[PDB]
Amino acid sequence: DLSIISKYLLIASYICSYLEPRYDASIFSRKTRIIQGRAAYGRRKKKEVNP
Amino acid sequence: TKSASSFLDTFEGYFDQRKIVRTNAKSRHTMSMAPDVTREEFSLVSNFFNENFQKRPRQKLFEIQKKMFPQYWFELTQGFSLLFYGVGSKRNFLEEFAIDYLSPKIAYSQLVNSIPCLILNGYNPSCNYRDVFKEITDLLVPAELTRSETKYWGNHVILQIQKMIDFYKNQPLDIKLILVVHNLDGPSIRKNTFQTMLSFLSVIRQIAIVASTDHIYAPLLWDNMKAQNYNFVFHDISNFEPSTVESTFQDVMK
Amino acid sequence: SRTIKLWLKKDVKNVWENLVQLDFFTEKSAVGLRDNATAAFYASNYQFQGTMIPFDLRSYQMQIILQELRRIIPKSNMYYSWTQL
Amino acid sequence: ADAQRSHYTVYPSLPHIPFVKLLSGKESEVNVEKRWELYHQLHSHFHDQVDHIIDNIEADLKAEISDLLYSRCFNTIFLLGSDSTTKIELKDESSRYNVLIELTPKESPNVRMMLRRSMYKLYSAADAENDVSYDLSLVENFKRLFGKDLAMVFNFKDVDSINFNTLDNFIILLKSAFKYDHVKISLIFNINTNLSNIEKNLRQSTIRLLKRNYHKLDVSSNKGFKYGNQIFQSFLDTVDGKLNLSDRFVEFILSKMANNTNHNLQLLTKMLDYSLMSYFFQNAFSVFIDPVNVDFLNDDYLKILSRCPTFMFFVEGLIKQHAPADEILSLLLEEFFVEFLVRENPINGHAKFVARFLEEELNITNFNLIELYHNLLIGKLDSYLDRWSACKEYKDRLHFEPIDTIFQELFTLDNRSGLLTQSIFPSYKSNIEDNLLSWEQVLPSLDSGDLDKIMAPVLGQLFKLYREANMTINIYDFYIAFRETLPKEEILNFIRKDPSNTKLLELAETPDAFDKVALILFMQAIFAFENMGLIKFQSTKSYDLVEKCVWRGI
DNA sequence: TACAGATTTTATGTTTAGATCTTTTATGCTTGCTTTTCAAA
DNA sequence: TTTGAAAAGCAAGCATAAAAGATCTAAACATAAAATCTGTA
Repeated sequence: DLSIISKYLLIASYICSYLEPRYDASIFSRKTRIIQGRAAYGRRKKKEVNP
Repeated sequence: TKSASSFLDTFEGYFDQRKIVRTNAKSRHTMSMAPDVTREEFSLVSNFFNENFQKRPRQKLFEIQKKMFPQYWFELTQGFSLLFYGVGSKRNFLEEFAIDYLSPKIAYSQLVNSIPCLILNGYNPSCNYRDVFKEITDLLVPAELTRSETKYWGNHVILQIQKMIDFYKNQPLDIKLILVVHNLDGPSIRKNTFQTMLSFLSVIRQIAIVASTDHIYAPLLWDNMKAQNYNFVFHDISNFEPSTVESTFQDVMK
Repeated sequence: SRTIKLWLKKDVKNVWENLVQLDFFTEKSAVGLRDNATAAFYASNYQFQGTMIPFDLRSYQMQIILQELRRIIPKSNMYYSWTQL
Repeated sequence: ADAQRSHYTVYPSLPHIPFVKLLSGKESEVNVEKRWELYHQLHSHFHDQVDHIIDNIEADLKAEISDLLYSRCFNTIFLLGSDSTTKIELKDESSRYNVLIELTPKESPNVRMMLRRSMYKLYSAADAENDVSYDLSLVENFKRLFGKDLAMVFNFKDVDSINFNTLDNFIILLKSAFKYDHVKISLIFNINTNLSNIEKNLRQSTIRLLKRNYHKLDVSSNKGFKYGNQIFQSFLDTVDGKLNLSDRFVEFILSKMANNTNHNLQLLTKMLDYSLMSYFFQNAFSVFIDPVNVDFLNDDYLKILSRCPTFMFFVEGLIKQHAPADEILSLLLEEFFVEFLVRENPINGHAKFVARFLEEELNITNFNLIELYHNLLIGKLDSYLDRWSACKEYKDRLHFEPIDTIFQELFTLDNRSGLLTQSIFPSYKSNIEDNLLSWEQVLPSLDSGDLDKIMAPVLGQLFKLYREANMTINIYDFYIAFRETLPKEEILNFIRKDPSNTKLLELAETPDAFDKVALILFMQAIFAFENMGLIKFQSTKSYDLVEKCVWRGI
C-alpha cells in the first residue's frame, strides 16, 4: 500500500544503493545528441560477488 | 570553464557532466591570484550595488506583488498556511505584508489594538524553539498541563500544544496571532522538533502562519503528516533581493 | 550432485537466530556486556546501527573457526569434507 | 536591532473582506459582498458534511476495533494503514480493570523505559478509578492491591518507527505475565507498510508466540473507497444545480489522489476547497448561481458572456439553420441568458443513482465514484461498467450521453491555467531553476538604465555559467569567467554616478578597481548559491573548489 | 504576637538531547597501462 | 569499409573524510524536607 511515486523512489534508491555511480550513462542514457560526445562504455568485466 | 558535455539538463545532463577529469586536464588556479579585497570596500561596493543596480525593476515588480495581498489574506482566513519561495530575500516582503497590511485587515474585520505579529528569524542559528514557545504562551495564555497530561518525562511543549489544539477546536475562528517565520528552512529551525512544533501550531485555525524558505531542497523536510498539518499554499515570489540581513550570520571573507 | 533436503531462506532464519542465541556467532565489533552500570546505562540510551538494518545484512564473526570444527566434528559426519577449503 | 534577534513581537500600529472588485474594477460592492456570502454558504454546506463524514469514520473505526478486541497468550490485532490517530475505547466490565496503554517510539528508547511508562500509566489508571515500584511485580500484585482482575491493552503507535529489538524484548518481557491467572494482555500494532516487513524484523520465536490468536484489520481510508465517495458526493450535492465539474478537474483529482495514500481525504478536501475559493474569487458570474441576482445584469457581463464558445457554436448553428439575417442580429441576449441558468443538470443525481445501484443492488463495492464521475463526464460509462461482469444486463438502463449545455463555461471548475498546480503541488526546485536561468520572466525590462539594460542580475549571470560547467568548478576560473561577461567601462561609470559617496569615487580610480568590484559581486553571489544549496565546498579549510549539487530539469 | 498553611530554598534523583574525541573503514585523487566506440579518410 | 586515437576503464597506493560509538555533560523533568513568608485570629 505505497504510492506509485513511493514505489519507484524505493526502486531507484535500491538501484543507487547497489550500482556504482560511474556507469549510469551506460544504462539510462537514451537521448539524441546534437553535440559530439561519448557516453559511458559500461563495466568491462563482471564481478563474481552479488552486490 | 564551460563543460565539454553534450547535455545540460535532466538526468542526461547529470550523467554527462559527472565524468572523470585527468590530472593534467585540471586547473591548479588558487585564490592567491585573486585581487585582495578588505571588509570595508566589500561593504561599500555591496551596499552601492544592492541599492542602485536593478532597483527600478525590483520596485515595479514589488508593486506588482502587493496586488496578491488580498488573495493571501483570503487564503489565510480559510486555514491555509502561506509558504513563500523564490530567488532573493523575502524578509521585507513578509514584514510589509504581515505588519503594514494583514494585521490591520484582520483586526478591522474582527470587530482596540491590532493583532500581534510574532517574528521568527530562522536565518539566525540561535533560534530556539523553547523560547519561541515561551513567547507564544505569553501571547496566548494557554491552560497549563495537569498532572495526568504531563505523562512520564514527556515533552511539555508538544503536550501543551496538543492540549491547545484540543482547546481551540471549540472556539470562534478568529485569528489571535500572526506567526511570521523568516527562513523556515534555516539552520536550527529545520530540525525535527522545531518543524513538529510549528506544524502542530499550524493545525490551530486561530494562528496565521506566513513562512518563507530559501533552500532548494526544503520540501524534503515535510512528510505526509507534516504536510497535512502545515496545509501549505505555495506562492513563488522571486525578486532578486540582496539578502544583506541574513548574510550577517555568515562570513563573507571565506 | 555426487539426498539432502535444501531448506528455504525463511526456515534457515530460525536456525540462524538459534546459532546467534547459542553464542556461535557474534555481532561485528560488539562490546557486549559492559564493565560497570554507568557504561551500561550509556549504552542502553544509544541506538546501535545493527538494530535497524535488516537481519540478512548484519555483519557477524565466528566464535569457532573452521580448523576447530575440523578438529571436533567426527569423520563419519556427512559434512566433514567441507571443513577444509 | 530586531533583525539580529532570535524572535520578537511587533504590536502593529492600527491607523472589510478580501474579495476584490472584478469587471476591471467596475463590479459593484454589493456583488462583491454577495459573492463573499455565497462562497460562505457553499463552503459551510460542504464542510458540515465533511465533518460528519470524519466523525462517522472515527465512530465506525472505534466500533470495529472494539468488536475485534473482545468476544494463556496475547490477543494480537494488526491495524494496517493506521497512521495511529484513533482513540481506542474499552468498555466497563465489572470486577475487572480495563487499562489501555499508548506507546510511541519516542517513549521507547529501551525496554526499561517501556516497562516504567507502562506500569506508571497502569498504576495511575488503576488509582484514578503507598507508592509502588514501576515494574512487572505491579502486575502480579494487582489483585492483592485493587481486588479485581486486570486486562491490559497495549497500543503501539507507528510500529514502523520503533526499534524492533526493543519491541521484541518488550514482547518477551510481557510473556512473563502469562503465569498469572488474573491477567490477560492484548496488543494493538499500528502497521503502516505491510505485515511482511514487520515479521522480517521480528525473531521467529516471537512470531510463533504472536501466531496463536491474531487478527488483521485493513484500517485505511483507501479500502473500498467508502469514505472518499461520501466526500466527493457531498461536494457534488453542494454544487448540484449551481456549478459543473470538468473532466480535466476530475482527472486532476484522481491523479493527485493516487500520489498520496496515507492522507487522501484531506488532500481531496483541500483541492476541492481551493478550486471553490479560486472560482468565487475570480468569477463575477458566481452571483448568478442564485436566481435573485438576475436583475444585476450590466454591459460588462454581456461582453464577458458573449465570448463563450458554446454561444459561438450556438449562433453559428443558428446561421446554419436560419436563412434570414434579421433574427440573427437581434440576438447579437440578456433575456436568453436567464432562461438557461436554471437548468437542472441531472448528471449528479444520475451519478448518485448508479452509485446506489452498484452498491445496494449488485453488491459491488470496489468502485471509485470520482473515477465513475470522470467516465460519465467523458462519455465512457459503459467502458467503466464492463469490468465486474454483472452490469451487462444493466448496460442499457445506465446509459447517459453528455449534454454540452450553453453558458456552462461561466459556471465550472477547471484547470487549464495551471493555478491548482502552481499553488498546491508546485515544481519547487524547477521553478527556482527556471527563475535563475531565464530571469526576464521575473524582473521587468523597463525602457542606471544602461547597466540594468546590458548587464544581468548577478545570481542569474552566475547561474548561466554554473549550468554550463562541470561537476567540479575552480573558484578562480569561475570568477575569471564571470568577469568576462561584465562590462569593464559601464560598471566604472556606474560607480561614479553618485558624487556624494567619496570612498567609492576614490576606489573607482584605482588601476585594480574593476576586478575588485567583480570579485565582491562574485563572492556575494557565490555565498548566495551556497546558502541556497546549489553549490558545496568539498573541503573545510581551503575553499578553492566547489561541487555542483543541483541540475535543472530533474 | 500565634499559628496553620502556602511558597521558597536547598538538595538531590531520572531521563533525554546533544557534544567531543577515538578507532576503524570508505572514498577520492594520482599515475600508468589497456579497451572501445565514433569522427574522419 | 577501415582506422586510429582520444575518451573511457581499471587498478595499486595512499591521504583523508566519515561512520560508529565510547564517554560524557547539561538541560528538562521530578521530588522533598527545612526554613521562611502570608493571612487571618
